[PDB]
Amino acid sequence: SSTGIAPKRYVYYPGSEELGPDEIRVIACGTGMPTARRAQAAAAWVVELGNGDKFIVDIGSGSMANIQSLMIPANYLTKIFLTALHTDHWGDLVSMWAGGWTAGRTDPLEVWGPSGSREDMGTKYAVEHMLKAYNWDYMTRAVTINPRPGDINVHEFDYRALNEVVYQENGVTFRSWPCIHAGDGPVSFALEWNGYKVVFGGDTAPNIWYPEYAKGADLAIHECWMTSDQMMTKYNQPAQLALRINLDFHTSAQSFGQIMNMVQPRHAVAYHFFNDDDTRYDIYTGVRENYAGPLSMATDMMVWNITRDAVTERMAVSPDHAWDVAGPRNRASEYTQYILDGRLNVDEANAHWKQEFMG
Amino acid sequence: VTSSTGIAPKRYVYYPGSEELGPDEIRVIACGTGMPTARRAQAAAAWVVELGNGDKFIVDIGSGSMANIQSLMIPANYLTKIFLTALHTDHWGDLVSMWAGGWTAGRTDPLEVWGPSGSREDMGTKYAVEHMLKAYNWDYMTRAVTINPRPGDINVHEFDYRALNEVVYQENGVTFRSWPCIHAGDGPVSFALEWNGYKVVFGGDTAPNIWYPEYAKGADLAIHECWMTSDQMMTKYNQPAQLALRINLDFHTSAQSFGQIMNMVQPRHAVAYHFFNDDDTRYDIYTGVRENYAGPLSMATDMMVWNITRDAVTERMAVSPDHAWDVAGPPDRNRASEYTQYILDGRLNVDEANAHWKQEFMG
Amino acid sequence: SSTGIAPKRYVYYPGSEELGPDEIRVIACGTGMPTARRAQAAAAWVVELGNGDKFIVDIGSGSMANIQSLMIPANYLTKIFLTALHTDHWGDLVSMWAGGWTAGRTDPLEVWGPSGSREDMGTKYAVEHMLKAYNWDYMTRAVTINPRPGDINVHEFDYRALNEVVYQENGVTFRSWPCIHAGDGPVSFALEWNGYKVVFGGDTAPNIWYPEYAKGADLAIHECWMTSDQMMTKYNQPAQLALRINLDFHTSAQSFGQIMNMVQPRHAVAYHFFNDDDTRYDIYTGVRENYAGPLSMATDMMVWNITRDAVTERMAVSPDHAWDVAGPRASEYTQYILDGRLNVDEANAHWKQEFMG
Amino acid sequence: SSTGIAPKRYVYYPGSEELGPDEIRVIACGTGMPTARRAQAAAAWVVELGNGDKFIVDIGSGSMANIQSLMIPANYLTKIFLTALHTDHWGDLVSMWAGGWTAGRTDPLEVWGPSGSREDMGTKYAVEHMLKAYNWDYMTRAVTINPRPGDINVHEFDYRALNEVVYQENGVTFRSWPCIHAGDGPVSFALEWNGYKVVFGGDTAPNIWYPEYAKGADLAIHECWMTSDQMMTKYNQPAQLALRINLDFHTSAQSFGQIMNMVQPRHAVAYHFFNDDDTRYDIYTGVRENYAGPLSMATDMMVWNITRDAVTERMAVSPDHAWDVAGPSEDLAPDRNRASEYTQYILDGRLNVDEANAHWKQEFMG
Ligand SMILES: [Zn+2]
Ligand SMILES: [Zn+2]
Ligand SMILES: [Zn+2]
Ligand SMILES: [Zn+2]
Repeated sequence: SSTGIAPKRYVYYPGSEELGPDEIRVIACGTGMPTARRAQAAAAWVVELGNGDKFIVDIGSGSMANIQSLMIPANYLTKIFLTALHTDHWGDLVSMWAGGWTAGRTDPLEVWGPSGSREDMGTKYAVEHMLKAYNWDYMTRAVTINPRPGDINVHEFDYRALNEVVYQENGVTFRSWPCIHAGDGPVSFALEWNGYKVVFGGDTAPNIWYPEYAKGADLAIHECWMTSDQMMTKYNQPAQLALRINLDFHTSAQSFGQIMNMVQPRHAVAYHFFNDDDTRYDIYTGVRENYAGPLSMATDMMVWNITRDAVTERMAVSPDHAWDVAGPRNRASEYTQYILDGRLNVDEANAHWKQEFMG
Repeated sequence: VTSSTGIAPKRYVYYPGSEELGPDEIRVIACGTGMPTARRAQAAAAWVVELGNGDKFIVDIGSGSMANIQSLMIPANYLTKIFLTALHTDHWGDLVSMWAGGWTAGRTDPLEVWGPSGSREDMGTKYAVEHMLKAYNWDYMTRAVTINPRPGDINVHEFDYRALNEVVYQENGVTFRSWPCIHAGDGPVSFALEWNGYKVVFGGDTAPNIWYPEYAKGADLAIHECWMTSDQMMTKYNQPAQLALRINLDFHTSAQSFGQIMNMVQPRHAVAYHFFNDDDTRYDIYTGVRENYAGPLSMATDMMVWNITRDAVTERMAVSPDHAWDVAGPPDRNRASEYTQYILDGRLNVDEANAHWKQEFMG
Repeated sequence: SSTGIAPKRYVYYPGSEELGPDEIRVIACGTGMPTARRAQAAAAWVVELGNGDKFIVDIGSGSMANIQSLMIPANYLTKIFLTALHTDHWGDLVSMWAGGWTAGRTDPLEVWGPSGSREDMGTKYAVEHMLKAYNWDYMTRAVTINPRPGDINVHEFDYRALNEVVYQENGVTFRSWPCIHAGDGPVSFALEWNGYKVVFGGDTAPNIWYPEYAKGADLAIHECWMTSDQMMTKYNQPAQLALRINLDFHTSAQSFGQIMNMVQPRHAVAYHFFNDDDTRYDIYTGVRENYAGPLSMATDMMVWNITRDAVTERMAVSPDHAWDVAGPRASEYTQYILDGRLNVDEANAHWKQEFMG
Repeated sequence: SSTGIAPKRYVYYPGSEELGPDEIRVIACGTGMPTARRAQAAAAWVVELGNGDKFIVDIGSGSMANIQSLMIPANYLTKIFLTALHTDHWGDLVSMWAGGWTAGRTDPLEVWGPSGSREDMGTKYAVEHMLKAYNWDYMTRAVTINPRPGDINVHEFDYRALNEVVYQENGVTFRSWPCIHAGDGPVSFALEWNGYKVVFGGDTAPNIWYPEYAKGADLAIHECWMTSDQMMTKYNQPAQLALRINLDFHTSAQSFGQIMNMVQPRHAVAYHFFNDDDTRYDIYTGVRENYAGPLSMATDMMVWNITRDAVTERMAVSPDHAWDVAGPSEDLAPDRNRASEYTQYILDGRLNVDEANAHWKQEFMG
């Protein structure tokens, strides 16, 4: 213990802990809202299974900085599930795509996401057009880097389907069911592996599906909205609009509690509120009106270890100065000679360091 | 601090929202200074420019930069004009976050985006933005049901990437000019903002080129890519020696090249960015610049701020809220619902669970 | 609003806001425990009144970094009140003393603190021996800088006194009353000024005095201990020792609620617990069992604005890279030491030329 | 592997890494100035040797938050060496003393420091009067916790002695030599163990002793002052006083260069400056005028691993929300011989809280 490693550490240092064969690790890489802030990236979850499979559920704007702090090689993070096509649920897919490829991902991204009520409201269309949006980046990068990693294979599934299997691979099952939020399309996921069940709610008004299909989850994640008082205080909403937000549009803390009392998970996770010194306590208290079981109030870099005997909540202590960590056909140039003729002579300036570096 | 009860003047840090901008002043905040690889210390390239006439502009809005921009306490409606140097993810990735975020938070005007063409339609900004709006069609259509759709538009102003120091923007005595960069493939540009005797230059991404030294000449603030050392490229990224040497000569502007460029420009103040600014990277990069450039220099990091006045170009750090909220500034019900009855029929009765707080709140 | 200042800002930027003549600002500069943490300095409060007076109540180990982030000239913070002589309540007095002096505090520090049951248990004895403890620092610094600011004038008051005035100047009154904690000496304070009453509880097991003398405070601060469950989980304590800690030694969250139910303050402040993602919630719940009124769960750099109409909680956003801000004898060397100098003219010659021109 | 630990990590996670039997780890738990700042605690160094020994060299105001972030049990950090009796070099000794003792530390603290030109300018007096300063804390704590860990045993050494052994145990040698700062007493240390030599400069204007006794250290830590231009911009100082600060009083970046040129250490560490985005660069340029060897510009939580083949600089990434971590410890009972420090006058004031605490109290006993 003098020279040796401190065991069972009270914080999670990403890349410092072996994952056991009968264990799951879940890390919140975004817990926040459609509005950006350094304290909270938009919705993103990393799941690491003891079998060695790793999934991303949601990759909202700003979450890539949290994901990259985990010291996980890009080739282990190629399978992404989207609950919804909000920018705060998949905005950083383009950063995973582009950054991973420049940083040695060799395999394409695999993306599972819902359909909508028509083609242009679904995940296939969305990813297809994101790729065209970044055509300049794709074509220029593809000149100097083999484009195989630049492909995104989309597995779109019917948003309407009630607890149907959307993924079955290597003893891992993902089921989806609908959400009620903004318009048709958003879903929740249940990940089933090795007698474990992890539920990723996504975004919804309270629904009849989640309480049924999430039942007995080892870890149950659901949206848990800021209070009507907080909507008045913070967003300057009139009393009636603030009231409606927690009845019509979203799952209230009180509703979240009803739902988790119905679900009886080993551990419930509230997320998708601004987790501030002046907001969290009314939200936690709303939940405890109706649910008394183990509860985590999520913020960025919270981590859950799921074992047979426990679901433990810790905070990740991860590097702000993050770096990519290493894992184990002719194309047309996109330059004209008009541009390449612009090169400045810098032979003189670079001479000293160049002679020293080659020696 | 002249009084116990009163405001400390000329504060050594910049608190966003706490300072009046003078009529002959420019404020520039680095909202991202980093790389195509994400990290909490450094968002990807983003700049906020505030002029004394009340005009504000974003130059680049790379992945991760929106949290920094939101920490500035500037109403969404004042940040509608966005200039892109390149169509890399790490230069316009967070354009979508600004578009959706500000629209939810009460922006009332459409976004306005100036970006370069490419060699053909599908390599320029008009095509890029059109397809980004299609990519987020679900979010657009669902949000347009409950929020007026007008601020969900993006007006694109595409300009010729080939043009040598020509105007791309002219409004209210503010000029932006572009000239080309040499980077990845045709399209990327540098910008010069001219207003009220001032010239601010946003370099973007380039191998050393003949245009910047001429067109950036005498800028109040000159920003230019300044790459990590070949030795770092080896130490960090385990690059095989020759690759590491070619990166700092052919692909990017080395610190030494940046020095030559800024010695030619003779700016009032020069800014190196686009490297990982760490306790074991920054010093050799600095030394590299000083080989050739002796003038005023900032080694940019996130939330660094420059005040440009007639007498000085000041560098300070911004001290800004991590727990940021949108700040308020000064609905077409003839839209088809994007719900079907099938999904609406799924609602859980939660009347009991919510009655307690619901009674109380209606007092 | 484009060119202009953002009004009524949602965070407090220290040095950015004028205090009105009927306003109080209280900043928690330390909310923690006798064990150190970058997240929570030990007990320290800065109070700013609209009449321009400023006070420090407690200055525990680690709090000086928070106090220095406030951009307050050292000469404005010369008056310090100590609730108790725990290192986690006055450990940073020496940092304020030495730091302020080198940074151009011109006036001596003034310290109000309790006596104990005998001379060697009181503030007078403590500060006299603190200055001897740092006599090398004192003597060497005094050679180069005038020693007036290096004086500490101690105002020891009787710990036993029941709600008596220990300070009265410029319309500001502090009263003390005793606490029940560790041993005889610890006290709570009440600052009264311009119809406002701010209570600094210090450290206590629940006592009959605080509920009486704190009644109707604008801001009531009281110890609010971590739970007997948190005591076993975090300190591997035996169940019965973990039970006693929250009944005999300290104020339980539940006791805190009872006390604040009795006090009926405009705003209650719970502090002196580790404010963590897995501790804070049970502490809040315990309080809410008995207290329903406005409550803050304190952490470092929380700030309250006390006005006629409101008591507001905000977080302060302050510089980590802090600098002192300007407000408006025989050598201790022997020749044997001054002889050891290394010549460095050559090495320093280049810059010495540039600088002088 | 997807399942395994990432090896040779680019940041140090305190408590995550086994220390090699022929390895030294040095952590800057404080690198700053007489004035306080969240970014930089005052001068403090933690040194872990492969043999299991650990030492603290300096424990300035603010450093204890950093030291506690290391997940080291209190019982392993009972040996402290002071280079000077400045508040910003030993201010947090008291925090260590009180906090460890409450945390469950069972060994007294052991303090090594310099004498001065007379009794009341040396460490023995300083620590004696520090214990008297905290007499209320001592006597109240000694009622409920065993008093033996509350002792501080002082080993005062002669400040004038040129490179003499002030500590010698378990194959570890500490030597001291003088410095030229503020007045007589402040020293530098050299820690020698298993063919390694680590030097803690302390504070000094440039001296003849450092370059001689520091020669060929694996890690050489020396004061390296902010620039005279920086003294003018920051502290509004006049030109001549600004100039004098870097010549008369402190080691300029340029002098630091000369000294490390002369010492030729494996790795040089510059510290004791405010490490800001607008100060660090000129200070680095200053050192490079005369020193070309491996250099760290120190800031808080910077860590050096010293091995036969390399000296590696990493940043430690450590918990802000720190907790004491348990290690080996005695279950020493409180001394019932000790008088209570309560009088019946104070005890008579207890409020009845039976009711408010009965709900959670019952449930807790179930
Ligand atoms: Zn959402
Ligand atoms: Zn770039
Ligand atoms: Zn206390
Ligand atoms: Zn010092």
